[PDB]
Amino acid sequence: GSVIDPSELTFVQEIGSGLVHLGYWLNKDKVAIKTIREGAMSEEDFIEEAEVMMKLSHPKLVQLYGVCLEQAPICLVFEFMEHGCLSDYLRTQRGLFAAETLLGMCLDVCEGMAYLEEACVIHRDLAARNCLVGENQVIKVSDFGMPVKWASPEVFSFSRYSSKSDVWSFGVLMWEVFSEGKIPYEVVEDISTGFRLYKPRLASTHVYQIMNHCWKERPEDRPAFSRLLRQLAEIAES
Ligand SMILES: CCC(O)(CC)c1ccc2cc(-c3[nH]nc4cc(C(F)F)sc34)[nH]c2c1
Repeated sequence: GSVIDPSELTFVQEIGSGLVHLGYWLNKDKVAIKTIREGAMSEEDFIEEAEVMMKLSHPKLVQLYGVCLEQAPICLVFEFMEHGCLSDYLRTQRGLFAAETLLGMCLDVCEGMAYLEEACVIHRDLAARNCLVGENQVIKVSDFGMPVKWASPEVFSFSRYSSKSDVWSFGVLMWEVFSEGKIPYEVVEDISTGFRLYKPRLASTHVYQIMNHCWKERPEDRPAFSRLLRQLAEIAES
C-alpha cells in the first residue's frame, strides 16, 4: 500500500530523466520523486515494483516512503540519496578515488545483492546507473523490484535470468567502479569468442580475478553473491 496524496508532495527540481525530481513530502522529508514515463511500462507494473521493494529491508537497498496513485503521471516516493546515481558520481569524482574506496563501493552493492539472492529476487538490470550514492559514499542498489554490456550469455541469447546472471552484471558493475564510470564496450558474439573488458588501472590482479569469476561462460561456474561478498572482504583485509 503506502498511498501518498499528491497535495503532500512538493516538486522542487528535475534531477534525472521516467523523470526524477528532488522534492519534499509533508514539507519535511527530502525525497526523490520518480514520475512514470507515459510511453514505456504500464502503471500496474510500476506500482508492483514499489510493492516488492517496500518488503525488502537491507541497509544497501534503496527505501521508499510510498506511492502516489491518484492522478497520471503516477509516481514513486523514494528516500533522497545525496550523491545521485553511481555511474555519474564515479565520472564527476574521477581521479579523487583511492582503490580501497572503490572496493568498498563493490562490497556495498554485493551486500544488497546477497540479500536479494537469498530472498530469490533477480534484479535483471544491475549496473552503476541503477545504484545510488548517499552520505559517507554509502552505495545502495536501486530498481530491484522489476542491453548486452551487462547481460550474461544465457540472457542475451535465451533470456535465462537467475542470481548467477546478476553475478555477471555485478562483474561489469565492478569494471564500471574501478574504471571510474567508463562506458563498457553486436556486443554479443564479441563476448562469445572470449572478449571480456580490459583490466582497469586501479583494479589489482586479485580484483580483476573476481571480475573474471563473475564472467565465467557457464552460470554454475560463477560464484554466488554470498561467496563473492567474503571473497571481496578478503582482498580489503589483505
Ligand atoms: C549528484 C547529486 C544530485 O545532482 C543532487 C540534486 C542528484 C542527482 C540525481 C539524484 C537522484 C537521486 C535519488 N535519490 N533517490 C533516488 C531514487 C531513484 C530511483 F529509484 F528513481 S533516483 C534517486 N538523488 C540525486 C541527487
